[PDB]
Amino acid sequence: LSEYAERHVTNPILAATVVALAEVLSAVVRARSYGAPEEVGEKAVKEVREASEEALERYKEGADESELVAEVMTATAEAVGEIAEATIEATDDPEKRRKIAEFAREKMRRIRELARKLVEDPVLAAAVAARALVLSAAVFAKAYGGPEEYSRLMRRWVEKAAELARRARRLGADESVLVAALMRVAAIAVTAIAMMTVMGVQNAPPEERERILAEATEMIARVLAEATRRVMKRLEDPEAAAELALATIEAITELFVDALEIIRSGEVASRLAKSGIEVIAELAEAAIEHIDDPEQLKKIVKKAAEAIKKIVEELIKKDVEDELLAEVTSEGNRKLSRITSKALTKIKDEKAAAELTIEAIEAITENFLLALERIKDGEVAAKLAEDGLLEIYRLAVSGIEHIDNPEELEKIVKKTEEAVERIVEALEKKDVEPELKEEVEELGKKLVEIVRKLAERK
Amino acid sequence: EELREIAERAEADMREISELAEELVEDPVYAVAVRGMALVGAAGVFALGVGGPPEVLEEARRRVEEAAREALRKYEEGADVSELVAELIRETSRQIAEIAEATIKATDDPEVLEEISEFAEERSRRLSEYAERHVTNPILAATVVALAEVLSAVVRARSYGAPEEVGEKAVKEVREASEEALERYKKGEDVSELVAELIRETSRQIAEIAEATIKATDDPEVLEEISEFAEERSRR
Repeated sequence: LSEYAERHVTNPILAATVVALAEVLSAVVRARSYGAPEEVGEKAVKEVREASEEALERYKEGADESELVAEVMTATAEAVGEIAEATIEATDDPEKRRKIAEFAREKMRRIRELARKLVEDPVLAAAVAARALVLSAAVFAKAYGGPEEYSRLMRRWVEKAAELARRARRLGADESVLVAALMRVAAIAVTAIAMMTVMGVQNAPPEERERILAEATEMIARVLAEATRRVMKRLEDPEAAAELALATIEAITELFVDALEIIRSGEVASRLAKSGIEVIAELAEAAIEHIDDPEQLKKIVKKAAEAIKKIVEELIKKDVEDELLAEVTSEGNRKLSRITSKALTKIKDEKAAAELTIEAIEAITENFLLALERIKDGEVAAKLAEDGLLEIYRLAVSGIEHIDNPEELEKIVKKTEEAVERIVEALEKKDVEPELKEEVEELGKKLVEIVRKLAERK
Repeated sequence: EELREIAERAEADMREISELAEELVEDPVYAVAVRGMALVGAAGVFALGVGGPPEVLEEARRRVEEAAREALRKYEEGADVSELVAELIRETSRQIAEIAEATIKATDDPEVLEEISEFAEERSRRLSEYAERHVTNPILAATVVALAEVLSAVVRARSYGAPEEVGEKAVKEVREASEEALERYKKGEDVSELVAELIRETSRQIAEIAEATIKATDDPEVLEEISEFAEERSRR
């Protein structure tokens, strides 16, 4: 029946709805195999039909039949996968599970093959193919009993990639870059899921198994990050460029937050944080390179600061070696310093300059407060403390040179001393060798002096 | 055993992804990069099933990604397509050969060795065909084919314990020959002479490697298999 429809129906939307109905009903028939709740099939059918009606209405409203086809096929694939997975849940028989999974793979193959002909838009077609392939791999993977959280996270990654792809298609970018992005991330995801399944079959320990997820999340994030700047470099609209920067930064931050929450090993988490900080910092710097109105630049700086703090805070929640934790949070802070300095160079009025300078000074100060709140040893805490005092100096003087006039300069003159005092006093409450503590407080008494002397030089 | 069943479908899925990108794409460099990353990313599953070193596999994947980044940066710079395509192919070649060389060490079983050899041979033949289809610069295509063939010969030689230096020397000579061919091309020499020199050096290299392997062997049927392989290589 679907063959006749696809061969002979003259309208793309009509054909898409026809094959969607056929596929959904045939998926229901397949689901009839083993007594899984009929309400699930009813819900899938109703969702497919309501979505089809909405798409038909939008087409009647003059909307693109290609977008409707992509949406309808996306929903169809989702429904088929959900039904097959629920069927997989209804039994404990291993052979039955792998048989059901093979049938589900066949269904995914059929839906993908059908999609490639109907979808006229290259980008949407690529996205639909990636979606279908990812869901196929995950639904199959469940058969052997691996934790579902990893599969859910991979689905989330694929979905985020698709969201970015549709956003950029709305932006009107060159299709080749987007197609490369979608297919590349899809390949990474598929191979990651397969490797995890292989480790599961081998009965590997979880301290080993987790490593693959960190390996995958890094490459997937960096792969999407690299695409962002390639696309952005060919845009021409400031609002659109800022939108792309903020959106991708938020998405990548959310994905890394989830991954850091999931993983459960020390060294793996340390390396993952170290990589993610750099990824987000690089993306932020890339976006900063392009011009903007002062508020638009200010928003970009604020978002980056929020992200890097949010990731660092996540790691604080986890048990990890003290020295490695210090290096991680100290290294992360330095990245905020750089982007703060790079952004400050583009401003041309005191109001934004003073606001950004204070904001970064406070933010960089805050992170150290949290790190010192959990440091395990005096020597580690001291070294991190010295670096913090030095860091805020670099931020202070680097701003001072660009500061315009004393009426503005008074704020940094006050705030820098405030920050130094807060850091030194907080460090004073912790247990440490007195000789090191005296040196740390001495450096604080020292650095504020030059800041004041440079400030005195109007 | 069934881990092989898992790896089979994983690899088939990866190949399907490669083909879909190849048809959907509209820019040669991006298509080459997509396929290059996909193939290597897939092979790791088969290597892992056999019990290969996981850290080496991860490093190889990282290396492939780095090569892709370098090629993308060059293409964005407007560099020549031919050089970039050759670079990507060569990087994938060394990466995959490294994975095979690691896998070869996993066990003494002849059965696993045969499986590894078959996998490597299939991948190598497909890669050679693809490279011949894509590369336009004559010298680049010829050198790509020669490198692939030589690597395949070394991989086969490993299965019988032949001296590794017998392979390494031919690899060094082949690298020198490819550099010389590129130099002659830059020097304005006739292309035909460069191609002839490349093929002749490759012929002597593979002949010497196989002859050393035959000398190192002591099994009749193993000698027969070596003879068959040499005949196939010469035909190609």
